[PDB]
Amino acid sequence: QPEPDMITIFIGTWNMGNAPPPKKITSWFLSKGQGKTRDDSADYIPHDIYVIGTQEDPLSEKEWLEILKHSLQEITSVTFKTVAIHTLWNIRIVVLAKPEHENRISHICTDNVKTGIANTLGNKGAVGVSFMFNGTSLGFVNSHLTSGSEKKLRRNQNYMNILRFLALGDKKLSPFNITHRFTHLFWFGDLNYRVDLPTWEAETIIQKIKQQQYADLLSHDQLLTERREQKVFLHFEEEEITFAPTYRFERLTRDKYAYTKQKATGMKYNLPSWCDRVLWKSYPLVHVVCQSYGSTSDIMTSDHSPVFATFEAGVTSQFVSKNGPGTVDSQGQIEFLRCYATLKTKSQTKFYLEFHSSCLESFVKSQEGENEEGSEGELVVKFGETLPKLKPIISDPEYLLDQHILISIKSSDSDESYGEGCIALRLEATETQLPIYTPLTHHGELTGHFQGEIKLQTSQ
Ligand SMILES: O=C(Cc1ccc(Cl)cc1)Nc1ncccn1
Repeated sequence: QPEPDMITIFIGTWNMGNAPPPKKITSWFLSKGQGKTRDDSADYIPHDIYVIGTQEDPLSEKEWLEILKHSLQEITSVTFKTVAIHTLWNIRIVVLAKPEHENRISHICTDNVKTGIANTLGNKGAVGVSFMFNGTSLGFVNSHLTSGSEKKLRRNQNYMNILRFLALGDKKLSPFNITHRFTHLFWFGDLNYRVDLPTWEAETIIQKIKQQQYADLLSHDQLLTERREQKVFLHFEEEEITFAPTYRFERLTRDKYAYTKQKATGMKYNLPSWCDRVLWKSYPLVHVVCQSYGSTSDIMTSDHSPVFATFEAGVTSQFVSKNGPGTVDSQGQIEFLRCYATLKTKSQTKFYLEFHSSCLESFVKSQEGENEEGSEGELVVKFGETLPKLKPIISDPEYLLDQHILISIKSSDSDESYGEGCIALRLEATETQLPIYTPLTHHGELTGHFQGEIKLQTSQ
């Protein structure tokens, strides 16, 4: 039975509004309703992995697991295995996988982050799950960010705290946050970004939604505008939104948006908004294709509609050779020519590089680079031809060309990372000098970039 080179992943996000679900929720797992929906011809085909994020979830873990498993069994006639479940307050993540994947899944991690301080600590934050699927690392984050149209900057802060402090994936990757630890990272939830239009336009917005004319609403969506201005979710992707705003509905119908200020809303307006979202970030040149992104029409117990997204994702096998793992394969090497880092820092410490990859026995520290003054004020750290030669555990190009090198540039004075990035070994040629490039981030903010040339030697 051969190992897969692709899997499908279902991502769900639903703010349940503290109400139990209706008896049937299969439309969610089938990607049926509005938006980019799944073909009917696929309905009996199980996804490999289902990741369910809920917010304002009133159910016990046991109660929700029974509903989810019984739902999937009705659709697929498959009894899914529970990979992980983690709950912070009323924010929950469940990962389910086909039984054939049980002995492909390992290194399961869960964590949570509580956002805010005092007043604003006690119900918002994030839960997450990571694991290895054969040779591929997968991370999943369900966040419930700060509410309210006027609090976009609080949401951006919540985002930075979650990606700094959520402790998932390989702890040996110590310079790297969750935005660099995984081959594929999915981040979803009630992100709570709103359509930033005047209150007086509520009925006009509703009109536009009834016409299925979303363009003038999406151009004011705070998440799209904050992402375009590089304020949040830098280097994440989102599929085009082609479904109606998923908040705020009158319960037990979808015919009415309930936007007016009420004591129950703290006298705040809730103009129709795309609160409920799915984004992802995959390592460079790894296959990832969104095959659905939409909302259900028939699940009406909450003031939010459920959102679904599905993906084709590239995966690799757990490779063994005569040599690695447990030794190097002298027929493999990775060389770096004409390399330099450009950093936004006002500091003047010496800097060195760390190279981290599961194709290495352990991470590799470089010598210090040579600082020059850049012509526009920036710091340029020159490595030239001085970077060490990396010795992969396996030389077979079927393995090595699928790998990635994580780079941290660190202060010699403090050993703190000033920037993190990632280089793909999926090159156009071997034994050939080729340009490489990554942006550098720290705490998920842009801090610089790393560029130079690579020369990769494989067994072929
Ligand atoms: O339970 C797991 C991890 C796992 C892996 C795959 C899946 Cl589909 C579900 C769970 N390991 C384990 N095994 C025996 C005793 C204790 N822990």
